[PDB]
Amino acid sequence: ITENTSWNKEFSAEAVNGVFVLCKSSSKSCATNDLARASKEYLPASTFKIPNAIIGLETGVIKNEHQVFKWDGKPRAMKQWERDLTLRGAIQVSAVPVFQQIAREVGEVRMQKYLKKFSYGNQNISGGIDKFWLEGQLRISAVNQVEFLESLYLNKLSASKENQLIVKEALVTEAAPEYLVHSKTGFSGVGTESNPGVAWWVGWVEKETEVYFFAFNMDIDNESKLPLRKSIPTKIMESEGII
Amino acid sequence: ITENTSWNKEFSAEAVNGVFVLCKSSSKSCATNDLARASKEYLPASTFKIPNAIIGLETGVIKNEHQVFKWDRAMKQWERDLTLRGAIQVSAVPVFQQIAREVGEVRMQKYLKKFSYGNQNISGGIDKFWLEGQLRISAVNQVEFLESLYLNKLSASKENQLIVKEALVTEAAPEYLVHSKTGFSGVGTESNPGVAWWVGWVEKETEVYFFAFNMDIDNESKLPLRKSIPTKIMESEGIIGG
Ligand code: AUC
Ligand code: AUC
Ligand code: AUC
Ligand code: AUC
Repeated sequence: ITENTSWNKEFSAEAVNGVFVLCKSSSKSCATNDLARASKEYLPASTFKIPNAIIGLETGVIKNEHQVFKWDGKPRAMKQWERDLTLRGAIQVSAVPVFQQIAREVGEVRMQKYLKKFSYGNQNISGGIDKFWLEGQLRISAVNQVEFLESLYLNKLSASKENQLIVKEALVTEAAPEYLVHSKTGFSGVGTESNPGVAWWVGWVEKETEVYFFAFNMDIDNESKLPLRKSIPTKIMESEGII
Repeated sequence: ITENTSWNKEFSAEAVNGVFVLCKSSSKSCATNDLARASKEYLPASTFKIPNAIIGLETGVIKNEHQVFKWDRAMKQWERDLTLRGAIQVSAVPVFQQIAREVGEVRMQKYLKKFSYGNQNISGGIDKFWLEGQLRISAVNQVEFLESLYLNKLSASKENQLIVKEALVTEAAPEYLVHSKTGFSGVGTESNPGVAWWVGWVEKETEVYFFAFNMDIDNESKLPLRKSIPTKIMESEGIIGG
């Protein structure tokens, strides 16, 4: 891992405390704006839908790629979650309640087992089975997100290749003939000024025959600043020629 | 399958002869502008990249999803390195000719039988039967084949069906996902037109729509109608837009 000092230009303008980790081809060739923060561990928030989806499929909690998660007609925290959702839909709109129920059906024992298998952060799922990723003790770093996503990319997670392929298609966010982005956002809340929340954007880009793995997180105490989780990384990647 | 003749104005407006088949949920609920043309069989041309890629993977000719097809051509297109997805989505004639040759006639025939793929006639040369040979497939049959692929019901590993499906993703939004494939045999004349295709499926919210379009093409300028006619019909049906 190398430090790229020029990438802090993007951070300084908004007064953002954050890290971007960008790896070309594999996780052996990574660069970052902040070496210290690259392996600092933060709540995963909705980025945990990735492992959770794979585990749901692996355990049979989620039947297959075409399972519909039906809305019961009761109030949800976001209006965009108040509807029937596919697995991809639930991931893409970050429908928390769908994955809370998946996590419950998975259960603590199976959840612990798979996070050990995936080497997923501090592997600490205390804080409640339906909230450990958002309010609990689970922490993961940008470096670890890249390692995990690389494994997913190569189908090297301890899960079926079928199930890894399913979750991979659910993560597509940008598609062109020779350009494909898989990605996922995360946002833990605004916390306080003294103890800010965290915002994430993680994933990988396939450009022509090259692949780039990325993970961004930042402290956030103001919800207005949220779009910087995609705009900072995008600006960095565009400056490096990643279309 | 029901006929919806009100769609014909989208074809006549551009002075083209063609067919659109659109199915909500499954191939038991289809509609088309022209029942006769919906079951007529045409050269698959570049829509054959779907079955050819699946068969390539099934036989081991294509190693996996991360295989790179390296260039060792009168198209700039065919002098680039391509992923499997890249090769499916761009012009890559040498790649697919070579895949077909390595598969060979016996295995190719067997898989097209298993897939119920058109007239199943692979005469005309092992590396050209889908483009200038005897192979023909209807718009209805394309929808049935694509529905099978969607459901992982083709006679092929689920893994390989999933690989080829992600390579066909062409549009992505949180609750809108399009898997699609163009086809084109070349510009013909009025008497002897080429064929152009657009086939695939749209996932909108928790619904899926299977579609297949073809048209006779006798003018290079009319090629983009392969997407715009289907798009206009899907707009009118409420699939495109809210
Ligand atoms: N899985 C899951 Au989550 C959030 N926030
Ligand atoms: N495979 C395949 Au083709 C064209 N045109
Ligand atoms: N791409 C592609 Au072909 C042929 N024949
Ligand atoms: N089997 C088989 Au045959 C051809 N051509």
